[PDB]
Amino acid sequence: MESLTLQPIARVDGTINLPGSKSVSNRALLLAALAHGKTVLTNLLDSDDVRHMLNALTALGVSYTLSADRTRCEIIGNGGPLHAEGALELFLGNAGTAMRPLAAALCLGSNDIVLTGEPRMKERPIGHLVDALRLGGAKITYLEQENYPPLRLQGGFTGGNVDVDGSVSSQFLTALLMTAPLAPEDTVIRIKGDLVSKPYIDITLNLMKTFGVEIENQHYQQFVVKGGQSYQSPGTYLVEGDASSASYFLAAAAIKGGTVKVTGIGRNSMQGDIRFADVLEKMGATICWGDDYISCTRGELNAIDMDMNHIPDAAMTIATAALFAKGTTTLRNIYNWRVKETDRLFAMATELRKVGAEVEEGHDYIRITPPEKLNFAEIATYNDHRMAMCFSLVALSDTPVTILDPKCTAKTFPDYFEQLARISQAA
Ligand SMILES: C[C@](O[C@@H]1CC(C(=O)O)=C[C@@H](OP(=O)(O)O)[C@H]1O)(C(=O)O)P(=O)(O)O
Repeated sequence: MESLTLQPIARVDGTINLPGSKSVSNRALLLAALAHGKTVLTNLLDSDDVRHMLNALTALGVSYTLSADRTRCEIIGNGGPLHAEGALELFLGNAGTAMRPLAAALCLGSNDIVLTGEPRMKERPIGHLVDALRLGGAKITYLEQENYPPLRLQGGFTGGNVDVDGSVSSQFLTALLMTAPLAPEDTVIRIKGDLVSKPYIDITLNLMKTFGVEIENQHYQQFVVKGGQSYQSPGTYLVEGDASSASYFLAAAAIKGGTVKVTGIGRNSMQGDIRFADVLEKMGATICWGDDYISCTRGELNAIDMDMNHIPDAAMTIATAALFAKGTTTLRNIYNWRVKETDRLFAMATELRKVGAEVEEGHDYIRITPPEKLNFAEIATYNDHRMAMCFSLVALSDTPVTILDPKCTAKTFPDYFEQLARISQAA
């Protein structure tokens, strides 16, 4: 087992040029592949999630070229639905933002392809999306456990009246939204009940409009999509820096700054995780908003009790930042923490307790009572990039912390530790 030990960081201060948004990157890649024309993505994220998406596009016959730092990508649009026959296997590694969207997109036409990935991918639910796709005409077969990948897609999604459960993941709706415009018939996507991670739907809609497609959003309860559309290359597209990745650095400043400025995202960003800054502000930190930056300056840190359903990922960062806040922090309505890279509620509670916190792992919430002082712990990361990044913040104290499998950050942020070190100051 590989590990990285972070020595206590006395102060953080500096500027970080954010890696590209993983959410935006994979949506842009898929739309670029389906679109007509050449799309040039800039500030594209170079991480495992994107590499796996790129690998899948290659397997699907899409042509593209990458710059040296793999942040600039020129994609030759397919000019319509990707075609894949022969019941071949499409390996998506561990990119859920590839698996979900492609599961839907490859249901267009008369394909026959099997989607799978690393063993862990088979543990992320996709049943709600399959249910919706089938209502739209798609022929889908679970090759292993019902409601999970691998899936054998045999086309048939034509559109029509489609219900979709949006209570476990916004990604199923996202996948349906990107695929539907290309279906031959108009589609009416009806959300069964609650819709979690709503901000991600806005990212999806934003990307779709950029690629030439708009739909009718009826208060996020139903989405009317006209079929027979085509995605069009927007020419050059700038990928916003990753707001989720930015949370770690902004939190670092709220805890041990100094002022940390992240560039690549600003007040105009489409990502819901920029709202993470509001939480730090509510906790006592100072936030500065720029056109292409967000900065956080140390103030004080006070515990908060909030519904974090709008920023599920960035919320994990608040969970460890809570170790440094005064009082008990409660993060509510984060049930789907349980169905991601690992069960994050279980994982976060387990590791937080290891560094000294008293933690109540609620079914869909977490209450964190910080200790008077943190203690050393060899943090288990559960093959989850965010566990590694969240716990790196434990080093912003008097105790060092050992992070197991530090390379797991590569899913979305390969250079995480060097970047953290960049803003880590001894004086
Ligand atoms: C889970 C994860 O990131 C997810 C990416 C995502 C998207 O549409 O881009 C929506 C969210 O999922 P949900 O809350 O709607 O299910 C994020 O949590 C991803 O791609 O795995 P990450 O947190 O591991 O980066």
